Amino acid sequence: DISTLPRVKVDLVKPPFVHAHDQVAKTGPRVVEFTMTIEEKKLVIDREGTEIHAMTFNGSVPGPLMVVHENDYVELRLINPDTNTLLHNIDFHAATGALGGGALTQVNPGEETTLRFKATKPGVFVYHCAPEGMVPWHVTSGMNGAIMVLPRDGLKDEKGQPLTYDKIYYVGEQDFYVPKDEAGNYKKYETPGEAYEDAVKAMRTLTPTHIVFNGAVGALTGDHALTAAVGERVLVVHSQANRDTRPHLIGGHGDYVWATGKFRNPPDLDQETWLIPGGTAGAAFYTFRQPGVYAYVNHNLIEAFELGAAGHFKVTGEWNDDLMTSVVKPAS
Amino acid sequence: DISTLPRVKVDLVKPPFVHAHDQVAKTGPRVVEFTMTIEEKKLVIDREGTEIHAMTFNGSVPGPLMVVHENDYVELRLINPDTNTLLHNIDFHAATGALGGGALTQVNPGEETTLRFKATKPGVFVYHCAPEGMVPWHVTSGMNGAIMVLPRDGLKDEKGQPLTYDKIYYVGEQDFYVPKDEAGNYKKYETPGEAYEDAVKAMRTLTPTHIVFNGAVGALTGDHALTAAVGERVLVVHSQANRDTRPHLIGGHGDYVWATGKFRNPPDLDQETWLIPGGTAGAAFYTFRQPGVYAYVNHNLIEAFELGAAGHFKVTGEWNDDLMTSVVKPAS
Amino acid sequence: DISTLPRVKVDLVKPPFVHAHDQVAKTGPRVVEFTMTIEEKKLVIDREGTEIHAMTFNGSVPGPLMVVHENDYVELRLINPDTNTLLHNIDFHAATGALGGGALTQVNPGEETTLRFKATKPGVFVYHCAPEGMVPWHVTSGMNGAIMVLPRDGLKDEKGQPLTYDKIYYVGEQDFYVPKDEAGNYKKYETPGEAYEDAVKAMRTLTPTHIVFNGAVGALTGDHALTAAVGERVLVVHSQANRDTRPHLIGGHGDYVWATGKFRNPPDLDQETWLIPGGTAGAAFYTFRQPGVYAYVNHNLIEAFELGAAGHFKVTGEWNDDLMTSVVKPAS
Ligand SMILES: O=N[O-]
Ligand SMILES: O=N[O-]
Ligand SMILES: O=N[O-]
Ligand SMILES: O=N[O-]
Ligand SMILES: O=N[O-]
Ligand SMILES: O=N[O-]
Ligand SMILES: O=N[O-]
Ligand SMILES: O=N[O-]
Ligand SMILES: O=N[O-]
Ligand SMILES: O=N[O-]
Ligand SMILES: O=N[O-]
Ligand SMILES: O=N[O-]
Ligand SMILES: O=N[O-]
Ligand SMILES: O=N[O-]
Ligand SMILES: O=N[O-]
Ligand SMILES: [Cu+2]
Ligand SMILES: [Cu+2]
Ligand SMILES: [Cu+2]
Ligand SMILES: [Cu+2]
Ligand SMILES: [Cu+2]
Ligand SMILES: [Cu+2]
Repeated sequence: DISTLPRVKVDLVKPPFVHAHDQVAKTGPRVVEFTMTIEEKKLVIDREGTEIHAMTFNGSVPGPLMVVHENDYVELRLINPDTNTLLHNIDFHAATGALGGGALTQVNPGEETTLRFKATKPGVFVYHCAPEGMVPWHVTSGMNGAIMVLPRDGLKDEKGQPLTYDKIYYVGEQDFYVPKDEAGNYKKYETPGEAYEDAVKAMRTLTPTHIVFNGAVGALTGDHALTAAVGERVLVVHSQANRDTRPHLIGGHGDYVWATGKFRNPPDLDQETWLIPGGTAGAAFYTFRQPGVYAYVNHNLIEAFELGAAGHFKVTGEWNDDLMTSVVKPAS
Repeated sequence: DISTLPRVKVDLVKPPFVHAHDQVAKTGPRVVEFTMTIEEKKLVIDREGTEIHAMTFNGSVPGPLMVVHENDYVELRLINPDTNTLLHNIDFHAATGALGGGALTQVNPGEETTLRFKATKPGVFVYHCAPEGMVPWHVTSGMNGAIMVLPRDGLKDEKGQPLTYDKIYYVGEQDFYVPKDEAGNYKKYETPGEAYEDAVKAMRTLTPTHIVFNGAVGALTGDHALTAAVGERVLVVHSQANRDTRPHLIGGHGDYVWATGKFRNPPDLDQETWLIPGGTAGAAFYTFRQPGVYAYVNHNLIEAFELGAAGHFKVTGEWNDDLMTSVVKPAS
Repeated sequence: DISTLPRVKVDLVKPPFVHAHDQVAKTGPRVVEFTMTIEEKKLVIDREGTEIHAMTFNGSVPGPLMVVHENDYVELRLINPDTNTLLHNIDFHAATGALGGGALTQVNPGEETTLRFKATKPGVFVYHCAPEGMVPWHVTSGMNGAIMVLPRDGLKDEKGQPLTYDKIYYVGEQDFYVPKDEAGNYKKYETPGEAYEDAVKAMRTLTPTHIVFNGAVGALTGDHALTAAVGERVLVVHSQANRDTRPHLIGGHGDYVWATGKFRNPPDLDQETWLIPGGTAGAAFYTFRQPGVYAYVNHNLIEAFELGAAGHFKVTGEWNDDLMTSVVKPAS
């Protein structure tokens, strides 16, 4: 009887950060309430000033990570304000039935809806918009995110001992297919609707023009680099709603990796690089052992360094010469 | 001594259906006899009426699923009637030696041959045509299928308890590379041979023009949708002979997945999406919990919704509001 | 205290062969010393005489396999002679910190450097050049290889019993992106530097013009085919520094496969085809059961047979009719 269950309202935060939560559940099952507002907005995605009409959950690409526990109920109030122009909905890969909620959440501009589903399977899962007949257009315009459903007793290693993370980040990787004129310059449009048929042609090439973390080339760099300290245990959740990716931490590893993101399976150990299939979220756990700059990339290095799929960690602490040292610095 | 073993003749059925078989073996090892006839035929693959010269085992794309048990012998009579124009053969990934039977099964039009091999490894495996110097052309013209080699005691879960399916379907996913003129219209040819050099150029782009389940855009929809009932246990065998795919059941999961299809390994649990590498067959087990329409797709959603890699299940039975419910229907 | 550890100098050999080593460690931890010389050289990559300016470790594509044990120290003297024109460095995916050694090994022509790192994780790992701002160009010009870090007690199967290989081969798979003029003919340049901007455009298509094993179309064929005998246990290490691949032994299997190459995980059994993500090394163990020619391919068969990703084994010994036999040879 759902009426006798506690409700808890969560306010979401912008990626790559994640809302506050407990790893090990401190309560019985709850109805966890979330609200998201759909925003269609102009987004500048590269250093050249290329602009697209992005379609977002809550103003960000990706949409925010939602965190619950196994056998909680998720109740999502989804709002499409009348400032938008398109019909939208939501499909949770975590949910069972009705096209993941897609059949039940069709909202025109000016409408809202509330969906509830039981989180029966633990893991990280993609969610994404999926309106009838324009599914890939919405998804590849940025309308996707992820939800993590923790087991009620937290994460476990391959022997079933606890794994406790100190920090968690969410990296959403996005393939864009910006239409091009005859010479190869990116086209500009006043509304999303204008772009529709050129978008379809661009997608059909199967060749993205940009592949980015957190909505833009260089988004997870500089002042916006992810941070950690030597000794910290970090969980990186990574999603790709449409296309395969292969994350790699340059200078590090994935100590424990759920590459297809489902926590009832044991993790793969000591990964250099792992494959997250399109339409999947994965998760990797690493303990930092050396300070400095690390690059986190899609290890198709063209996709990383030319198309944009690269971010940085900056890690503080003490250098360990046992692990690595320059014996003779570069010299004639 | 093979002469003292029982023989059993099996008549194959059209995909997505699968010939009758026992999961748990009710006999000792047998020689299982199959016959296939090669058909070169014109196939219409999309709603626009695009036509290719398909090369088929038994008239279908994919070829039919063959089902045996571990340590049976498979004896295949392969017929190439003199109405065809090309040399063909067969390579079973399930078999050991002679290029999977390819070296021993070269048949010109008007010839036949009988191959026998022992099924030593349990799993689902691709089979495909592979004639010297035109391997990808034959395969990507539809000349592939799969064979399932069940363990003699049926399938097991990750703890080794029995898994029994109530229904089984075979989804063959096919990448086509239809040649195009300068403007981008699909070309037409009178014979397969005419197309050869344009086919090679089309393949080399590595960009398929269509990606389809069961031989055509929309083949597993409408009257041809796959069916099940709430509570039923369904095994979907999925093959791709040439290119990677990432299946996903929209509104469902892969409860138990052998993504690379080999049953001595434990299955991955609770998958949202899984990667089947090109040249592989995989298998996914799901128990339906909600009625309605489900879409089964390649979750590169461009490949699904624009290029054709999407089918439907229609599931009958009772709606469970505990799992999912609309709390507030879409409204102003 | 590293000064009290034995040192051992290893001389590397050309791929596909691998330097001599012990599977089970016969000594305690050592400092293993290697030397590599960077060579920029003109390479002919196909039968048409297409030429590129390759960038190599030790003169080969791939660079040589290095073999150590878990918790050895690797000490690499890296030399960039003043006959080269570019700045180079090295990133080991096996190492921890400083961008895998990349931050510490930047050498202009005429410089050398010595790096030491501790091999803390067992597996096969990619190494590759990664200079600031031209990472994919160097990697996709051939500047990559792999290192294997054996567990001190050798390899184990999925039950933890020993697996001992009789032979080991290293297959490096390389994606090239040779620039093309308007009509589609490959361009030629006098220096590597000349090619830079055309290279970037070619890479951005994400479409390789060639995909080869060991540096050229047909390199592992004819007199250069890999060899084995029926009954032998063979380990094939396969790396791809930039793009996904899906190896398959035609006529065989991967009996034990570490597709993402990390030996603390149990192997997948009985694989037909397996996925090695870009930026990864994997390893497959097979025991030959039939003599003859086997083709080892990337099972995107366009990539294999049209673009070059195919090699051969030639296996000697006795034919086993129990496993496979022609019952009726091809006939009218
Ligand atoms: O500015 N909204 O697409
Ligand atoms: O747009 N909410 O009524
Ligand atoms: O679906 N492309 O990885
Ligand atoms: O194909 N996805 O990198
Ligand atoms: O679901 N992969 O851990
Ligand atoms: O009509 N046969 O290709
Ligand atoms: O074509 N059969 O003899
Ligand atoms: O081989 N293409 O997935
Ligand atoms: O690359 N296959 O979707
Ligand atoms: O072979 N994969 O279960
Ligand atoms: O000939 N050296 O690029
Ligand atoms: O190039 N070595 O000094
Ligand atoms: O990154 N391409 O497989
Ligand atoms: O996408 N690599 O075959
Ligand atoms: O790391 N894969 O065995
Ligand atoms: Cu939308
Ligand atoms: Cu989806
Ligand atoms: Cu054929
Ligand atoms: Cu094959
Ligand atoms: Cu270099
Ligand atoms: Cu790397």
